[PDB]
Amino acid sequence: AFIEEGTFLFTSESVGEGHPDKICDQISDAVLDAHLQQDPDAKVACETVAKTGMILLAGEITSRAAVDYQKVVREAVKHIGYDDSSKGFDYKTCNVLVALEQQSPEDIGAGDQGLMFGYATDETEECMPLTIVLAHKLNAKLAELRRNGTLPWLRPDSKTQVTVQYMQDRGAVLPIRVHTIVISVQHDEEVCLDEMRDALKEKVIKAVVPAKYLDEDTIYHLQPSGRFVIGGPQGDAGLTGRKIIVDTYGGWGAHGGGAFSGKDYTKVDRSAAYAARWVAKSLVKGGLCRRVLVQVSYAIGVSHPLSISIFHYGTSQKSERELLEIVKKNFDLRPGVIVRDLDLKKPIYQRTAAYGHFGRDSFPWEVPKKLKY
Amino acid sequence: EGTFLFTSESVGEGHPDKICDQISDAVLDAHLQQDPDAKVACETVAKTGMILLAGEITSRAAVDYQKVVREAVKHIGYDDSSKGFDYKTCNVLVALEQQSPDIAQGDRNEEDIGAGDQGLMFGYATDETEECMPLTIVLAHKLNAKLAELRRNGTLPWLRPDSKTQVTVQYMQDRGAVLPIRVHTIVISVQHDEEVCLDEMRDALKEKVIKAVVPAKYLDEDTIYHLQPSGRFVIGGPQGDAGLTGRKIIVDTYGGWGAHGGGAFSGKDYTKVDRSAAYAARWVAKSLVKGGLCRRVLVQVSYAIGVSHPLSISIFHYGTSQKSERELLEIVKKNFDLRPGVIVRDLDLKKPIYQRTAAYGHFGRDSFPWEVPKKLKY
Amino acid sequence: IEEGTFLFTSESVGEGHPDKICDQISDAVLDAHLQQDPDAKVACETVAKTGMILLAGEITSRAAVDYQKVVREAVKHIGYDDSSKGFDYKTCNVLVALEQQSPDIAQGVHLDRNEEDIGAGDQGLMFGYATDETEECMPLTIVLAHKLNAKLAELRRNGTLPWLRPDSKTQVTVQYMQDRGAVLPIRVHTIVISVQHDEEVCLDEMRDALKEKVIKAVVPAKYLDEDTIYHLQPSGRFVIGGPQGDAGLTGRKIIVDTYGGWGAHGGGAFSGKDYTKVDRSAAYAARWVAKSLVKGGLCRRVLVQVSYAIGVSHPLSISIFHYGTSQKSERELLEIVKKNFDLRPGVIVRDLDLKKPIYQRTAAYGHFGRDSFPWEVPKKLKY
Amino acid sequence: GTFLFTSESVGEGHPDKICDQISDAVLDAHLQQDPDAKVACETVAKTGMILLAGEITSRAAVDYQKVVREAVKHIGYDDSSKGFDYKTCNVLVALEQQSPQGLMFGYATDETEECMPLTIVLAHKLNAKLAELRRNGTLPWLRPDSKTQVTVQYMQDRGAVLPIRVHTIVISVQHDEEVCLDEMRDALKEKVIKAVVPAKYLDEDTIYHLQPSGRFVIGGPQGDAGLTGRKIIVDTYGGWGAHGGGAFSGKDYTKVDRSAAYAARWVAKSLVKGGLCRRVLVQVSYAISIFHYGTSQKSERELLEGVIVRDLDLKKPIYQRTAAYGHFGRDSFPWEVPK
Ligand SMILES: C[S@@+](CC[C@H](N)C(=O)[O-])C[C@H]1O[C@@H](n2cnc3c(N)ncnc32)[C@H](O)[C@@H]1O
Ligand SMILES: C[S@@+](CC[C@H](N)C(=O)[O-])C[C@H]1O[C@@H](n2cnc3c(N)ncnc32)[C@H](O)[C@@H]1O
Ligand SMILES: Cn1cnc2c(=O)n(-c3cccnc3C3CC3)c3cc(Cl)ccc3c21
Ligand SMILES: Cn1cnc2c(=O)n(-c3cccnc3C3CC3)c3cc(Cl)ccc3c21
Ligand SMILES: Cn1cnc2c(=O)n(-c3cccnc3C3CC3)c3cc(Cl)ccc3c21
Ligand SMILES: Cn1cnc2c(=O)n(-c3cccnc3C3CC3)c3cc(Cl)ccc3c21
Repeated sequence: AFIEEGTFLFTSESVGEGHPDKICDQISDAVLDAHLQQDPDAKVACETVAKTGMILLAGEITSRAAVDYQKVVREAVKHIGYDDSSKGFDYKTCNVLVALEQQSPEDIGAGDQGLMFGYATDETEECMPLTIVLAHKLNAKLAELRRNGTLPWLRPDSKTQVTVQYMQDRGAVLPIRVHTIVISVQHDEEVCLDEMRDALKEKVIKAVVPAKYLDEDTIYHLQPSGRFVIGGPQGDAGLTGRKIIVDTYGGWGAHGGGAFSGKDYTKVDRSAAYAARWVAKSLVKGGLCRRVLVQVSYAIGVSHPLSISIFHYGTSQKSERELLEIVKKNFDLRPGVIVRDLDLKKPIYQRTAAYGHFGRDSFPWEVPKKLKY
Repeated sequence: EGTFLFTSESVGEGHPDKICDQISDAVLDAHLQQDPDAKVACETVAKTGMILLAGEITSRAAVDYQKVVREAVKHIGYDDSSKGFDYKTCNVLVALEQQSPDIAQGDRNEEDIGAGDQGLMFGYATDETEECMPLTIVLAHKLNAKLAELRRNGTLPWLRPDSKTQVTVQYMQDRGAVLPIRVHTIVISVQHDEEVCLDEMRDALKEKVIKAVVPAKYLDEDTIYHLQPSGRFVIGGPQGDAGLTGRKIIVDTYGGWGAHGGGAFSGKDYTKVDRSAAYAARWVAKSLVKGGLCRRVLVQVSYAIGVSHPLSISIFHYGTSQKSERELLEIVKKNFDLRPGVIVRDLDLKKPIYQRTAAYGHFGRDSFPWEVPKKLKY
Repeated sequence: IEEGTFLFTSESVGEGHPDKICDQISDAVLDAHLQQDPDAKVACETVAKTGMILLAGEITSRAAVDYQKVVREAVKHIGYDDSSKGFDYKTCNVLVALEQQSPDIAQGVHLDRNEEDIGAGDQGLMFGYATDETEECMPLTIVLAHKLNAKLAELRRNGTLPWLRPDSKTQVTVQYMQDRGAVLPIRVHTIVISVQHDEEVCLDEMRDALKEKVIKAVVPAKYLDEDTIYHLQPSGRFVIGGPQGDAGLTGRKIIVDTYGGWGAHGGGAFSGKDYTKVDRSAAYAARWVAKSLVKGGLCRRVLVQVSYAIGVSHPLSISIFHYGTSQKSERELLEIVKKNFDLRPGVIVRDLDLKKPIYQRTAAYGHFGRDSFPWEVPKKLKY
Repeated sequence: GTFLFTSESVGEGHPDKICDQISDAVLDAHLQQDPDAKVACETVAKTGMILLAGEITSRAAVDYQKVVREAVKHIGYDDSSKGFDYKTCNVLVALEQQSPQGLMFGYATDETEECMPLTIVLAHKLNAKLAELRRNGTLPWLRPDSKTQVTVQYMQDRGAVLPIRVHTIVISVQHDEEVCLDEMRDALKEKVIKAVVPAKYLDEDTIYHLQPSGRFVIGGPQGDAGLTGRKIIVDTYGGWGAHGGGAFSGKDYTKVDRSAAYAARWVAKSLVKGGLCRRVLVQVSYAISIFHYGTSQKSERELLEGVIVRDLDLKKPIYQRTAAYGHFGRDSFPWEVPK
C-alpha cells in the first residue's frame, strides 16, 4: 500500500458569478466601490439578499457620497448576465429594496473583534492550493464560454467541485492528479444532456486542467442532477458572505468566520484577512517556508493585534517563534497602517467578489514584501 | 519552546446573526413537528424592526410564521424599544417559496436518497476537554451562557441580549496534541443600558461572570482583560447592525480549529449535506477520539448533488495515533455509512431538536444524537 | 345648445393597471380564503411595483392559503408573463406581511355575537347611486370607459392586435342634456385612449387600430360624430408600463370602481374586504337600494347614503336624494327604504350572499353595472 | 325638509395619514433642494414597517431614513407601548431614483366662514383638539391614532344648505391600558366635544358614540395597514361635492391629480366668495363644467366663462402642512385665497 500510505484526497468547490450568494457578494462590493469612488473615507458595512426577483441591501453606510443604489445594483446584475425572465432574473425588472442606515458622519481601532487567517502554499505559482485554483478556473472558463457565444446554452449560475489526489512531501503537499470533477451549470430547455456533458468534458474541462492531471481513471460528474434550468436567485436564496470558504482557500488553512464583501478597511475582518494573506505569501515567497498559516486576532477599539500565531507545517528551518519575530519586525498590522500599506481605500473591491479574493496578480496584498531578517 | 496562542469567538443569543439562526431553526422545527419529511431551506435576515424569511420550504405542514418568529424573538429577550427591538411590533416579511422541482428531480427509495447539494464538510474532535472540543470555543460559549443566565434571572438587570465573548488561550504541544495552559486574553462586550456606569459593568464582568466560568487554574495575574473595550455599547441587536442566517459558521463548530466547508447549518433539513454530513463527520471524529484511536482528529467528506455516496473521505489524526490515515479510513468505512439517507436514520435528524443547536454551538453538548460516540468495531 | 347642456368625464383602467393589479390580487386572496372558510375575516392591501407584490393586512381564518400561488395565478390571468412586458408572474417577488385581526376589533365587533346583530366592521359613510340612462342603471361615461377597456383586453387576449399589452387607461367625456332632474346623453365629446404596446409597432398603426377596431366596435354610432375629439395614444410612447414605471396600491381607484365621479363616494376601498367591513357590504347594499328604487319606478336617478359606527350594527344615518325625479319627497323614499331594506351587516350578508368567493369578478371593470352579482338584482318594493 | 349628512376624519396617527404625511415629507425634502423635482411617492405603513415606493426624478440628495423617522416622531409614535417607534421602525426605500390624466373636482359651500361643509370642519376640529390635548399633557392617556365622525342635521335654503344641529358624534381614539371607560367617555365629552362644537349645535337629544368599540389599545400601524391616498374623501370634503379618485399626497405640480384639484378648489372658492354663488362645484379633466346647485342668478353657461404653479406657488415646500386635517378650509394656503 505504498500508494495510499502517503497519499490523500482533498476537495474544494467554487461558484460562478451567477450563483446567488456571489450575486449578493458582487453587489455588496459594487456598492462599496460606488461609495469609495467619491468618499475614500466611507465607512461601509453592506449586506445583500437575493431572492426571486428581489435584491435587498441592508447595513450601515456612513459616507459623504451620494450613490444611486438602483443603478449600481442593476449594472452589477447586468454585468453578471441576468437580462431576461427566461433565465430566471432580469436586471431591468428586478426589485431593489434599500434598507441602509446612512447617516452623516494612524491608530484607528478595529471594527469588531475577529479571528483572521492567512495561508500560503507554494504548490502553485499563485501560492494557493491547486483544488481551489482549478475550481475557480473552471468557473471562469464557463463564464468566458458563455459570454463570447461559444456555448449559447450556458446560463450565469454554476457550481464546480474538484477533488485532487495529493502526496505529502516533508510537510508540504504535491498534487498528483485530479480524482474527481463535478460541474453543475444552469442551461436552457433546448439542449440535451449528451451534448451538455460532451461539451463540458471536452470544451471546458480539457481546456483548463493540464493533461498531466487528467487520466482515464478520473471521475466526471457533469450535470449530476440531470436538469438544472431553474437557477440563479429563483432557484435559491442568496446572502452576502455565505461563501466565505470559496473566497479564500476552499477548505485549506482555516477561516476566522468573518465575511469579506461589503466591508471597508476599518472592518478588520477584511483588511486583516488581506494583511494575513500578505504575511503568509511574503513568508512563502521569501523562501522562509513552503506552506504557512498566520492567525491574527484583533479586538474592537484596541488598535494593535490582540494575538498573532504562525504554523509553518514543519516546512521551515525557523521555529515559528522566529517566524513570528520576523512578522513583527517586517509587518505592522494595525488597520491604520494596513490601509497605507495595501491601499485599501481604492475602489478595487468588486474585482475580488468573484473567483476568489486571492491568487490573482492585480491586488496589492498579492505582492510579497521584501523581508529583512 | 512549544507554546502558542489561539483565539476563538462566540456571540450571545442576542447577536443579530444568532437571532437569524434561531429564527431559521425555529421555522425548521415548526415544520418538522407536523411533517417529518419537510424539505426546508430558510435563510433569515434581521435588522432594525425587520425580520425577513426567504427560502424554499416544501412540506405538508401549515405553519404560522408570525408566531414562530415572534416567540423566538421573545425567548431571545427583545421585548421593548428601549432595547432596540420588540417582538410585539417587529416586522416579519415572509418570502418563502416551494423547493425548485429541478432539485426535487435529484422520487426514490429512502436508503439511496441523493445528496441535497454538493460540497465539502468537516468534522473535528480534540480531547483537551471532556466534550472533545477546543478549550477556547468552550470558554467563549460558556461566557455567553453565563451572561444570558445572569441577565435572565435578574442578577444583573443592566445586561441586554447582545454580547460577544471571545477568548485567547495559551497552548502547549505534546506529540501532536494540545494542552491549554492559561487564558492569555479575554474580551467581553455586552449590550447594556444608559443608567449604568462603566466601572460597575467592568467590575461585575470581571467578578460575576469571568470568575464563575473560567477555572481559577487558567486565570493568572497576568491575564489581559478587555471588558467593554469600546466604552458604551448601548445601541445593539438588529438595530445598529445587521444579521443573516449562517454568517457565524465558525462560531458554530470549532472557533477556528480544524476547518470548515463553508456550509451554514441553520435552516436546513436532513437532505442538505451541509448539516447532515457535518453532523456525521463530527460523530465520526468524536467516535475515533473517544474510541481511543486518536487524541485529536479531523475528517472531511465531500458530496455531489444527486449522488448518494460521498465523493471523497479523508482523515488527519495530527500524528496522535498508532494508525496511519489509511487504516483509520478503513475503520471509518467499516463502521460508518455516510449516505444522507442512512445518516437520517442513525442520527434521528427528523426530530424537532434543531433550535437547541442554534445558540452556543452545535457541538460539545451531550443531548444530541451526534454527540454520543459509536462503538467502533475494528 | 351649449347653454342647456353640459360635459361630464369619467375614466377607467384596464386589468394591467398597477392599481387594478393590486385590487385583483387582494380580491384573489379574499376568494382563496372564502373558498375554505366562509367566515374568514380578511382585510388585505396589496402594493405592486417593478418585480414586487407585497400583501399587508389582517386575515383571521381557519383556511390554509398558498399566497405565492394565488398571487402568481392572478398576475398570469392579468397577462404579465415576460420581462419584455415589464413584469413576469414566474419571477416576480411576492412578500407576505399578513397578520391576525387585532383582538380589540374582534371583541368589539363579532366575538360572542349572533349573526343578525354583529356590529359594523368599521365606522364610515357609504354611498349608492343609480341612474336609468342605461339599461344597467349606470352613467354612460363610466359604462363606455369600462367597455373600451374590456374591448382592449379582449382584442389583446385573442391575438387580433398582438401589439397590445395589459396596461391601459381610457377616459370618455360625454355631452349630456338635463331633462327634468334626469340626464340624457347626447354624444361623446372626447375619447382618450392610452394602452401599453411594444417597440416594433408604429404610432400611426396604433392610432388607426384604436380608432377603428376598438372605438367603433364599442361606442354606438348614435354618439360618435365627425366633431368628436380623439386623443388616441396622446403621449407618443407608452412602452414602459405596468408595475414598472408606476407603483400601485389596493383601493387607489375607488371612483373608477363605482360611478366614475357620479353620485359620491365615502372614501372606502372595496377590494380585500369581507362582509363585516361596511366599506364593501354597505356600499353594495346602498347600490342595491338605489337600483331597487330606480328599477321599481319610484325614481329615475337616485342617491343613497348610509353611515355606520364600529360596534353598532344599525346604521347611524340614512339619507336619500332623488334629484327631483320622483313624486315622493325624500321622507317618503326614506320610509320605504327603512320599511323594506334592513341594512345591518349581519342581514346584508344573508341578503346578498356576501360569503361566496365571487369577489375577483368585481375587481376589474367596475363593481356595478354587471347583472351577475346579487346587488345588481332589483328587489320587489312593497309600499 | 331637513336631512342628515355624515362626514368622517382621522387624526395624525391614523396609519393612512401616517403614510400621507410621510409622502408629503419626502416631497417637501425634495422641493427644498430642487423646485423642479418630479415626485410620485407612495407610502405603506404596517407593523413596524414603513415602505416608500414610486418614482422621484430630482437633483436633490435626501436622507429618507431621517425624513421618515422625523415625520413619525412628529406624529407622536416614540415607544413600543404605543405600537410603533420611530427609533426602531423599519424604513424600506423602493424608490426608483431616475435620470432628469384624469378628472378632478372642486367645491365650495358658504355655510362656514372657511367655505367648507360643517361636518368635515367639525370632524377635523375634533381630531385637532384631540391632538392638542394629547401633546400638552392634558389627557396623558391619549395615543396618536383616532377616528371621528359627525352626523349633522341640515335644512335647505334655495339650493343652499344651513346646518341646524349635530345629530350624532362618534369618537374612537387609541388610549392606554390604564384608564377606564367611564373616564375616557366623560373626558371626550366635556373636554373635547364641548370645547369644539358650539353649544348652539349640541342639545340634549344629541347621540354620543364615544369609544363605541370599548377597547382601542392596539392601534396605529400595528392595528391596521395604511397606504398613501386611501383617505381621499377625508382630505377634500367628507362626501360633499365629488371626487375624481386621485390621491393628493406625494405628488408635485405636474400631477394634475393634486395641482388641478387645488385649482378647481380655487375656482370654486373664488366664485362663492366673489358673490356669484353660495355653493358651487367645478369639474375639470385633463389628458370643464360647473354646477352652482341653483344658487346663482346666472346659468352654468355664464359661470363657465401647467400655469397653476405661477399662480399657486406649487413649487414651495408647503405640502406636509396639508397632509393632516384636510387640504382645504385652512387660511395659509394660496388656493384658499379667492381672487
Ligand atoms: C440545491 S439548493 C442548496 C441548499 C438548499 N437546497 C437550499 O435551497 O438552500 C441551491 C443551490 O443548488 C444549486 N442548484 C439549483 N438547482 C440545481 C440543479 N437542478 N442541479 C444542480 N444544482 C442545482 C444552485 O446553484 C444553488 O446554489
Ligand atoms: C378598516 S378596520 C380593519 C382592521 C383589520 N385589518 C381588520 O380586518 O379587522 C381598520 C381601522 O379600525 C380602527 N380601529 C382599530 N382598532 C380599533 C378599535 N379597537 N376600536 C375602534 N376602531 C379601531 C383603526 O383606526 C383603523 O383605521
Ligand atoms: C494529507 N494532508 C497533508 N496536509 C494536510 C492538511 O493540511 N489538511 C488540512 C486541510 C484543511 C485544514 N486543515 C488541515 C490540517 C490537518 C489540520 C488535511 C485535511 C484532511 Cl481532512 C486530510 C488530509 C490533510 C492533509
Ligand atoms: C501550535 N499548534 C498546534 N496545533 C495547531 C493547529 O492545529 N493550528 C491550526 C488551527 C486551526 C486550523 N488549522 C490548524 C493547523 C495548522 C494547520 C494552529 C494554527 C495557528 Cl495560526 C497556530 C498554531 C496552531 C497549532
Ligand atoms: C348638468 N348636471 C346635471 N346633473 C348633474 C350632476 O349630478 N353633477 C354631479 C356630478 C357628480 C357629483 N355630483 C353632481 C351634482 C351637482 C352635485 C354635475 C357636476 C358637474 Cl361638475 C357639472 C354638471 C353636473 C350635472
Ligand atoms: C338635502 N340635500 C341638499 N343638498 C344635498 C346634496 O348636495 N347631497 C349630496 C351630497 C354629496 C354628493 N352629492 C350630493 C348631491 C345630491 C347629488 C345630498 C346627499 C344625500 Cl345622500 C342626501 C341629501 C343631500 C342634499
